[PDB]
Amino acid sequence: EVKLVESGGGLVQPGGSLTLSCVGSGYTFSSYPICWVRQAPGKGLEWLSCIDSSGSKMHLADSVLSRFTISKDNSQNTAYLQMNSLRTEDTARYYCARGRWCYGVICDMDLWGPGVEVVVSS
Amino acid sequence: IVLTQTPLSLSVSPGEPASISCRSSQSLEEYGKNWLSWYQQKPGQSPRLLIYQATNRASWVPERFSGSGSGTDFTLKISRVEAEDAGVYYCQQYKEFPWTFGQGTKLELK
Amino acid sequence: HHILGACHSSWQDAPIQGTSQMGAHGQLQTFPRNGYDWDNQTPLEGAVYTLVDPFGRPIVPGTKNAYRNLVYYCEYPGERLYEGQEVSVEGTSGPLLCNIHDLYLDIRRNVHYSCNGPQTPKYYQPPLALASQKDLVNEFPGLFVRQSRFIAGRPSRRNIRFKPWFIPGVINEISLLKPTWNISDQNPHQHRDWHKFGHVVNAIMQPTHHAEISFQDRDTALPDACSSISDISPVTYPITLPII
Amino acid sequence: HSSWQDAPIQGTSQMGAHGQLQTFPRNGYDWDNQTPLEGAVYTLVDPFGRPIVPGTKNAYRNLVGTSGPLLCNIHDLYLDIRRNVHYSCNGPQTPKYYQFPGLFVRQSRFIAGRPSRRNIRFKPWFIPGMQPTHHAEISFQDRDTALPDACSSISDISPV
Amino acid sequence: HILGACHSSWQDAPIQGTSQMGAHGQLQTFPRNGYDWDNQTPLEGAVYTLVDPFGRPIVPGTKNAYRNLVYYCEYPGQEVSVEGTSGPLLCNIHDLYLDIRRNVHYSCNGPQTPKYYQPPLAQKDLVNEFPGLFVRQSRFIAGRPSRRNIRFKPWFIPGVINENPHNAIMQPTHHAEISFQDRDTALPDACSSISDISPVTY
Repeated sequence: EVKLVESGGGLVQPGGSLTLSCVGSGYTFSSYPICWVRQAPGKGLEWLSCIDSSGSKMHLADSVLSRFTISKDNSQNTAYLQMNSLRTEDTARYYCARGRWCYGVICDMDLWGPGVEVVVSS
Repeated sequence: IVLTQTPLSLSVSPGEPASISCRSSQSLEEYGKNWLSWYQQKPGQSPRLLIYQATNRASWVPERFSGSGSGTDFTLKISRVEAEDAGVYYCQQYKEFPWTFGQGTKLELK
Repeated sequence: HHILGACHSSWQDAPIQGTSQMGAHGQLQTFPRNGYDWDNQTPLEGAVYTLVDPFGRPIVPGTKNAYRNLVYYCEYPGERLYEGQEVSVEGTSGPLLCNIHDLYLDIRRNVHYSCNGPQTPKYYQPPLALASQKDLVNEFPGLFVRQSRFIAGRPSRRNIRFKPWFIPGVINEISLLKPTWNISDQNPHQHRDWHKFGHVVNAIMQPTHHAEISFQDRDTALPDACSSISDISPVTYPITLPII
Repeated sequence: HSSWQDAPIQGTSQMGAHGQLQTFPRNGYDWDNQTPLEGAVYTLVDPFGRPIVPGTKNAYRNLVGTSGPLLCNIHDLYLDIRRNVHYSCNGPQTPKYYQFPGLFVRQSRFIAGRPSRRNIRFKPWFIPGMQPTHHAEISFQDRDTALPDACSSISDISPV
Repeated sequence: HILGACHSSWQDAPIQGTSQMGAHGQLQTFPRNGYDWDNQTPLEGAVYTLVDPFGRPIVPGTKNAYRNLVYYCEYPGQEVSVEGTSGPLLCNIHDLYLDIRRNVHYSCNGPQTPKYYQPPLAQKDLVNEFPGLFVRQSRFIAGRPSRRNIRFKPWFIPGVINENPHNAIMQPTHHAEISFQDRDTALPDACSSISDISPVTY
């Protein structure tokens, strides 16, 4: 069985810094993307924060445009979601999904991992 | 771009087909590249995938699925349901900048 | 002068899912059960299995008399007859644009080569215008396998590659400095290195016709793209190494 | 050099050299302009991919290497770097504007179903004055090496 | 005569916004987000990144992770192309019968091939430095129709080698267009064109 390995979350005071992990298995992670999927509890889904595949384009969403830095490592296949200036809004369960092209459209948001909880309060 | 998913609640008899309309407020282009996606909640687990673009079965689970539609009105069809088809269904597309997402609609078995 | 007769193959059974069966020179070929890789034992999750013919005409599994293994002799088979060499055909392509720098626009054409002779594998070889049987006939496998990697993590991939499926068969009779490891019975490339002076080492390409189109989705959003889709046949190259 | 020629006319069939029916077919019809077709789009193009609008006086005239490093795995019966070599010709045999069909009919088809495709076909309009395949197997999440739901395959300017 | 092993020293991975004076009067550059190749004209999403000639990405700002590859000049020892073939192929034929054909590529792996390590052979005239840091452009154009494009621009910066840049630059192209669902039929909306990592130099 192949499973997403997600941990590193917890209760962090606002304005703090935390680093997460999306770890996969069964594939060479030579040039491969990673991000998360937000879901506020009892609310519709949304997306948070990424850089490009090798790290070129740094584009974010509207409410999170200057608070999130995203890093990975092509060897150990361990992701990192490093946040700064934490606020009340972005407390959500984060899902590490798969996305690709089949000659140019979207064919997957394939399997969503276990989900680590980041519950924050002042 | 905001997606319009309707209706929110679906009463689905077991075996009968179900039709759900996700209509976009903006043009999703033409006969080549009308894009959309459909994801599905299973409560207590991770949400999963059942239909792509309201035409064909997304997962490799059996032939019991269907779909049609194009342009601005998209029809989510299923030929014959199962017990595991309950949850809330998310019509989704990200084919434009900076980001959009849809609402979601619920399936109820009878 | 001698004339060789026609040749053919043995009509055989399509493989059954989960069967591992043995061909010559010790290479085992398996038709895996779902949740396994090439070796059919190491952990994989999401591959289902069904074979494929060379020319896009697939084979229903469990079917008797479904394929003919193609035939090809040694290179320069007349020079191994005593104990018919195909040539390339030049061609021209359609029009195309260019751009020229200097320290301008000009028009040229592309060129590819083709071979269609006796050393090309075919179904029913025509007659061709002493050595033993197994030193002159082959069984190039006429059925390839095609793999699908569905593994969790990030992301799923569309890895289209090919690999043969070798079965022994009965071949119809015909009515009329050098390393020793090259000219031995246990070399599959015997028919390619019987006469080349020097050691032979192989080179393998899988050329991938890939493309990048328009819009994509999240993970790295924007272009989140890595995928590679290759041709329908491994392109194996020989390299002559000096031995002295 | 070649003389100027005006653009063709929709729904018009002519006779050229060697007894062939050169024509510009309509939408919903095949090359013969009698056999029905599904959803084809037909434009006229220069031999190099740039469009020419119809109804144009003197629309067109007629016509009369290495790569970089690539890694390749090595199997012996190791990592190594090799390059790819092509060929080209640019002499008198190469057609040119200045010192053949000077226009080409486009067949921008689409075939639906399971599997689908998309075929761009060239048919040489000729009024006197080996096919490459970026082949495909496209599907959302099925078994990737079985019968798919879609494909996408260019045919190039002219088959070799 | 017999030569020895050849390589060069390491480098620094540049940060975005750096343009160092390269050799022979070319200013290499690495433009920021939403800017053209001379960092003055805005654009929507033509944003640039670095990958290896194998395709391996480089995290920017790292110290001693890439060395520029090295090759030999023309006739310093020359090599002949290597033959090869693919498997059986079948297409249609016209005549005014199915037939099996095979296409033939080539290859070259001589001293002129750029490598990480130089095997010996049997100073500015013989050895050189290939640009081992290439800039990958993921150019996107929106609208009607919609294409994304990739063109490679070099970063020719020199190292140190131990004890006219050289033409028709061809970029071979690949195309693919997806079609889904066929009710509304205003206009087709897609094409593409994707170049190689290296220029096809005639």
